Amino acid sequence: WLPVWLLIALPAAGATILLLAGRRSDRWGHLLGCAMSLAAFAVGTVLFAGMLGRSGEERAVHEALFSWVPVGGLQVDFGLQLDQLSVCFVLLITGVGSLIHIYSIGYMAEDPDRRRFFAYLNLFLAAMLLLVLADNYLGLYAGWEGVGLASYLLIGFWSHKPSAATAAKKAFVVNRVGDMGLAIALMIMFATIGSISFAGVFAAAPGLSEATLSAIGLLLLLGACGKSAQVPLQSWLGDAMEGPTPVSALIHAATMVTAGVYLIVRSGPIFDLAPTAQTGVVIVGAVTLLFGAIIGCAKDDIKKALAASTMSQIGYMVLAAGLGPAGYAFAIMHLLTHGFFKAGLFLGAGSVMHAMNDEVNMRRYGGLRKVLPVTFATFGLGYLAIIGVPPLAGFFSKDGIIEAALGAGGARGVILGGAAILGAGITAFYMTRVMLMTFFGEKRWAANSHPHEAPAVMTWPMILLAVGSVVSGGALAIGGTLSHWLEPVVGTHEAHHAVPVWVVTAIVLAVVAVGIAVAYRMYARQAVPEEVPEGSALTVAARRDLYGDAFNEAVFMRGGQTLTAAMVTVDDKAVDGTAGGLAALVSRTSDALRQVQTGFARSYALSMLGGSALVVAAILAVQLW
Amino acid sequence: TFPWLTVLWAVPVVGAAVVILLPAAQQVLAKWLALAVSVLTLAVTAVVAIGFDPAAAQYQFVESHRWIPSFGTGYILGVDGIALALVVLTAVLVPLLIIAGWNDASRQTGLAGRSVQAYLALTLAVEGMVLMSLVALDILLFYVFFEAMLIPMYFLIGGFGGENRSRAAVKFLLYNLFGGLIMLAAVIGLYVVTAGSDAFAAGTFDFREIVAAVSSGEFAVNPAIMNFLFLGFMFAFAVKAPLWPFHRWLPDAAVEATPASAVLMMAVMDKVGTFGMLRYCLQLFPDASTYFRPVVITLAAIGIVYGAVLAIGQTDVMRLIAYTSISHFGFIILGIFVMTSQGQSGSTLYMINHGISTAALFLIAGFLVSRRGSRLIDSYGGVQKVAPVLAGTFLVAGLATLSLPGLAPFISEFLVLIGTFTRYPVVAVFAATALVLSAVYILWTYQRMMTGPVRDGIGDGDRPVRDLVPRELVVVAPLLALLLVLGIYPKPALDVINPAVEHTLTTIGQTDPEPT
Ligand SMILES: CCCCCCCCCCC(=O)OC[C@H](COP(=O)(O)O[C@H]1[C@H](O[C@H]2O[C@H](CO)[C@@H](O)[C@H](O)[C@@H]2O)[C@H](O)[C@@H](O)[C@H](O)[C@@H]1O[C@@H]1O[C@H](COC(=O)CCCCCCCCCC)[C@@H](O)[C@H](O)[C@@H]1O)OC(=O)CCCCCCC
Repeated sequence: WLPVWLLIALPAAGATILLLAGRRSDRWGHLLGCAMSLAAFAVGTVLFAGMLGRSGEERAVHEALFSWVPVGGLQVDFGLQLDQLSVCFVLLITGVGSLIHIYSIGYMAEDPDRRRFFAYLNLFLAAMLLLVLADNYLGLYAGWEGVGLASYLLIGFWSHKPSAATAAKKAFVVNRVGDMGLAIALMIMFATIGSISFAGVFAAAPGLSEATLSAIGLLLLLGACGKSAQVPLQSWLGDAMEGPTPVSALIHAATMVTAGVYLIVRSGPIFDLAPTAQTGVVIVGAVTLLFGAIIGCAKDDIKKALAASTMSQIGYMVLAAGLGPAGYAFAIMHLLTHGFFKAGLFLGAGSVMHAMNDEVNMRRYGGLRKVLPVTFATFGLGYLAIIGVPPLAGFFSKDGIIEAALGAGGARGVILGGAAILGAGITAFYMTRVMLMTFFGEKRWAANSHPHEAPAVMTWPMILLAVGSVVSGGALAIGGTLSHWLEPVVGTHEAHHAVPVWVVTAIVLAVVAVGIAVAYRMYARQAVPEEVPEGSALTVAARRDLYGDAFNEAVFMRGGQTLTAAMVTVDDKAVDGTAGGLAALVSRTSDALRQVQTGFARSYALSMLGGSALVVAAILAVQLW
Repeated sequence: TFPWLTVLWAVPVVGAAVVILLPAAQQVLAKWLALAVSVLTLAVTAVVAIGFDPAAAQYQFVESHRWIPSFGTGYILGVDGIALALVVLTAVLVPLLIIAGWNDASRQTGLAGRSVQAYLALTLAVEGMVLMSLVALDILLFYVFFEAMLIPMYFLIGGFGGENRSRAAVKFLLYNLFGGLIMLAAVIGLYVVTAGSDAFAAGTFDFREIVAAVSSGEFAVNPAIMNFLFLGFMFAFAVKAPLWPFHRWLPDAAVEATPASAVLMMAVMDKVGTFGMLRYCLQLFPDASTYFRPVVITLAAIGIVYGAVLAIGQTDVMRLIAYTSISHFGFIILGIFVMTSQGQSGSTLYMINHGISTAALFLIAGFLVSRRGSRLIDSYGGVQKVAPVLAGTFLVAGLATLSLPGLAPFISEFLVLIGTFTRYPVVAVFAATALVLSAVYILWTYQRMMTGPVRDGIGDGDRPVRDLVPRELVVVAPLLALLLVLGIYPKPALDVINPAVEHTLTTIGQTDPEPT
């Protein structure tokens, strides 16, 4: 029988080979990486089928491989917990990563080192699988830092470009801040509960106190901000787009960003008992949703706009998760639908960039609808899913999240619902702007660009991603199949129904329509300008990512450099200064004493006659003085 | 029973003597003989470890003989889990350093042509003295070799090494020797106190006897005298293991010495300091160590953060690595002095992992520096394009020093941090900031050196940066393999470390705090 850990072994081993075989595997390495990803997908599907063939607690698969860190009371044993929640992430990650690998075959076909790129992709998939499968928070941390490393490597690909290297470094550092927060969380968990595994943690979760649980939840939320790119750690997404488009697709659709939401939901027991932590998570989700929606409207680059949209969607998912069990299942469903349609959108954007001679500016593109019919269709399907057309997948998930936010009740519920509605409207506006500037209007192409249809290898993944963006949302929402599936592990909940569901759906549709009409008037009725138009202070602020980078450069880069200079000065002048002063004192005293060696025999005789000092000392020894 | 530890520590010294006695014309044969001696020492260490039973008595392979009864010191060897870990580290590393420094002594002239023989003999002598210090179960014997090991390393830095080698060697030897002399004051005080106590027949240096006497309570001593003795021991070990602010000697010696010698210093030699804290400071003076725990914990945390910041601020690659190592010793001492099973086991495993990781990173940086002619970080750029393997191995080593979970150091750092939090949460958080600072000073250096457009003269010119030669791969691959193995499956190390740590904590009346 196939053990669960194969899911991790198949990709990682592939990566290992692709990393060690080197040039010998450069000709066929991508094939091996794709095969490893596909095998992981097959194993995940088989495990999901086995879980379906089981009922109740038998659905989840818990498997402890070996004792890992048996130090005193820690006794952490490496183990995987493929539960109803874990299997959904496993399937999403494996399928989307396999599709992205297939797409990368063609996307990286003309670029050397494709074998190394696929090695990094396989390592990324293995890290994500370990993150979602680990039955304890220490294995979760292992997968977490592995995902961080893989994101650094992939974003850092094309190392000859300084921007790519800087983006990789920034991504890893921001991820590592959240990792440090999660490390504080684990230390608190061990100190208070004495255990790190999910089972023991959640068994002891009811104890401790509101303050301790809130601290744990807040640190986990910081970690998620690190991964999920929530404020204030949301600044690294924009620069990460310097990497290959498949990297952006994989990061935003699954694994990297999905990790924060997975951490929040898997930690559901803690947040349920920590209302203050849930409030913090909700605030972060709403704020980052609004910030990403605002930033996206200004980005003139397809990659940057897609990154802002991903940030906004992750914010919506985070708000749903922080809403407690009422939104946890809806959060997971929206995460899956986002994986699908965001991956489709990123693949379409990569196809456009490849056709546009790697052009990334949305202003240069235009009227591509006829130029790339397959890419246009895939991008439009993902666009409909993201906007949330009733047939599209995103419609059901976003509607459920908004309904939960509104049903949170009171001032908090009203604020969350208003934030969600504004986010939906801004998302519609930004996505419509991007789509119109890309596929509609005059060509605006430059440098004699000659767009061509993407090959079948990059195309089939696009069609499958569009099919997912069309179907998965309904397939999961209609009848509450996903909600019932997550019920046994995720906290069950009833419906408050603060407002009629049809009312919320109509409001969402009206907001989306208003945004679409505004975007059409701005960029469809009015020809798309070829240059960045001026605008209100808000427009430039969004163009600068709401100064999010500048703040980081203003506070931490500058403050960090100040602290570094201060410490270097302390080392060179204070710490080393004490030893230098000691040496100077010794040398000065040595010179002074050497001056006593006058060289005159009579001076030496005087020093000897100083033996009067010895005489007086001996005499006074009895004088008691 | 065969005197396994005696052979273990004697073989390096005898091999050094033979190597230095070889004629000048046998330089290559001298290198091979030194490597063979190192491999024989590694085999001896392997058999000792295999025969070592972690479930058995605390000390094993014990050899005991009368050496200087007049001083109350005996030739007593014996290896515990803590000692065995460092012994294995030293034994495995020394051959790798030898094959790394294969040609480091080639350009040195004079010395009757014994430059290669002298370098190899000094390295082997350092290995032997470090090993005997690790296995010694007598305070005076351990002090003798803890201080003696400085001289071979002092020669190894001053001889060979960079232009400023002389000043660096002087600063090294004088810092460490001032500390060792303070240890001598403390050791003589310990002898005097033991002589004045009825617990022993006379002034004694048998570590086991003194530890048992203090633990049982028979050897009660005035807490002020114990505090002073502990202060002397801790000061000596703090200069040896670069505890902040006593670190200032380490950067110059590490940068000026050859990469193999610098690694031997920081990776292997300096560990004897931290190990010294773990075996003696805590067990000879449990009361004084407990009393001073706040101060030493604060110093270790400040060392972590301060060394990380300085490494961020450095412009020389090798000096950056040296400050990284200073911060890592900060972690080691923090884990040692928190007096927690998790903390101490993590600190020992960290000694191991840091030895390996610093060896790998420093040796790779040394290879790169040799390829070019400058240690300046800004002097490089886009090195990944020209030497993919060199850049990849450097990245892996940095990730190890960065404490990724997939690599060994994280397991230790985590374990240390965990242990620190259960007793000093604020100190734990302050140290945890080093997780971010390490990402900074590793990845920024990687960005500055290996990424971006290929800097002039790196891929072309008279001194292009060619990829690693097979010998450098022989050096690097084992270190990366150990990092990966101890990251994925650290248990084999912990199984040895955990018992010894428990015996240590049991000895000092300390226990892991019960969870809330
Ligand atoms: C709790 C602790 C939190 C502390 C986290 C802070 C981490 C360190 C911040 C600085 C950094 O993280 O590192 C930047 C430099 C090297 O700067 P770089 O040279 O690498 O790149 C520059 C670029 O210069 C060129 O760089 C190459 C060519 O040289 C090209 O590719 C580029 O296009 C460009 O032309 C460009 O011109 C310069 O204006 C920029 O400074 C470029 O960096 C820039 O940093 C900025 C900051 O980033 C961060 O994550 C900080 C935020 C992370 C945490 C903040 C919020 C967390 C709150 C939690 C609640 C970003 O806006 C981008 O990250 C951008 O990239 O390190 C240093 O001095 C370190 C000195 C001391 C640091 C010690 C800190 C204690």
